Amino acid sequence: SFEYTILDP
Amino acid sequence: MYVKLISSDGHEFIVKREHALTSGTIKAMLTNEVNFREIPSHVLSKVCMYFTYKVRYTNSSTEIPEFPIAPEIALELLMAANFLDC
Amino acid sequence: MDVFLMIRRHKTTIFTDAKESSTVFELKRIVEGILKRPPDEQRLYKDDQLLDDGKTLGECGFTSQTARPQAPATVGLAFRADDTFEALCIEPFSSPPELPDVM
Amino acid sequence: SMQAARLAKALRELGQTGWYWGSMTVNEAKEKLKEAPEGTFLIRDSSHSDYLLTISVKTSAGPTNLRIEYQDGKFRLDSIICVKSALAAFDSVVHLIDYYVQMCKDKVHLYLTKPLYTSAPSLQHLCRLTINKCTGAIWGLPLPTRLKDYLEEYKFQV
Repeated sequence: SFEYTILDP
Repeated sequence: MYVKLISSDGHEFIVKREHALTSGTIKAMLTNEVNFREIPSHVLSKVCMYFTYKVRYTNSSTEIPEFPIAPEIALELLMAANFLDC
Repeated sequence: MDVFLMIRRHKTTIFTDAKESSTVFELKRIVEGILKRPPDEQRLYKDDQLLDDGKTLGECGFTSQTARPQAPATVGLAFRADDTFEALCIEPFSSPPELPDVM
Repeated sequence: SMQAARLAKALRELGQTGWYWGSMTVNEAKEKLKEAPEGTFLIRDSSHSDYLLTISVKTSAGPTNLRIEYQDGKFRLDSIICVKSALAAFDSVVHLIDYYVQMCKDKVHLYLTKPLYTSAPSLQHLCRLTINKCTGAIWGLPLPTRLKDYLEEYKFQV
């Protein structure tokens, strides 16, 4: 959610 | 309240009882004085350092620091830690 | 914050802790309950410098950021026999062997 | 070896690490990493149904969380839908963490340094970590085979 990260270029 | 741990080369290490009770082997052989015919002083001193490190950071909410182990001692320390079960 | 020390004399070594705001005299009282020697017969050293009973452990150089459990600070101890004080003698620990080829 | 056995071996090592915090919540991890140095990480159960584990890591901008996906018997970091989904995957989740820690040994992209232990681990396990950082040849070590068996159950450096 708000405190989560995904890996992106 | 205190116990005496004697290394193989004759060095006497005086530790707190509850700190030495970190090792199940020391607890098993308990008194007030225990000899170690196969653990030299430079290894038994580090083991006592681990005892204080273990008791201090058992249930504390502060971040646990790394326990430094030089590679020159890791092999001997691994054999002593397995013999002491800690 | 506590200070973690190694009180060493000859081949004896005492693992004990004290608060940084505690005095050297109270540290000698800790040695008294272990080695059965009153503080008047004790001389505590940091390396070669003698420590005064009034000064706090912080004033002697034993800060909490250095005398940690995983690496305690060493304090030399000398006893008084008969008339005079003995010289501070600390027997060194053993030495590790040569590492195997893989390391 | 079928996938279920492979996953079980991966989960047993997770319990041998000492930085597995179980059912830790998102905000509980925020407090344990609020003042930690940059790169400090831990692994915990994911409160999401589609994920098993989650990495909580402290960055320069504050603590964050990154879930770990388990698909086709391989662990991998959560990333975009197939845009960058062919990436580093391992049968062991500890291997996955150790892989990224060693990658940032030089000096968005994940930056891991030292783990946040739950409690002080055993002195035996602490020696194993120091030994694993020096050599990987257990046969060339002067140890009884009882300890050589111990060193094989955990061959990682973190």
